[PDB]
Amino acid sequence: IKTAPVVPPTEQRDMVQEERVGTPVKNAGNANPAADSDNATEGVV
Amino acid sequence: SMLRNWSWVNVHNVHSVTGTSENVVLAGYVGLSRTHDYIMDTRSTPATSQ
Repeated sequence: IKTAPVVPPTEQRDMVQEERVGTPVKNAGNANPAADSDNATEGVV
Repeated sequence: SMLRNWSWVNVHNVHSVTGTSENVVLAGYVGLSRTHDYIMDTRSTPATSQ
């Protein structure tokens, strides 16, 4: 048995951190966001 | 006085009392557990009455 001094549970707080490597684009779920333009065969106002 | 103590014998007739050899490499006493327990006053003296 080894009794060791630890940090009291009430003087620390677990905080969830979300780590990201880059900011997702506007049309993140779209494989081809350029197909709204390539399929505008009548024009756009 | 050394020939009289059978220093002339064939060293292959001298047998260990167990008949075996041995290569011991055991993890041993370091003393970190006992010094830790002394500072915490948990088990200051580890020597028992026996």
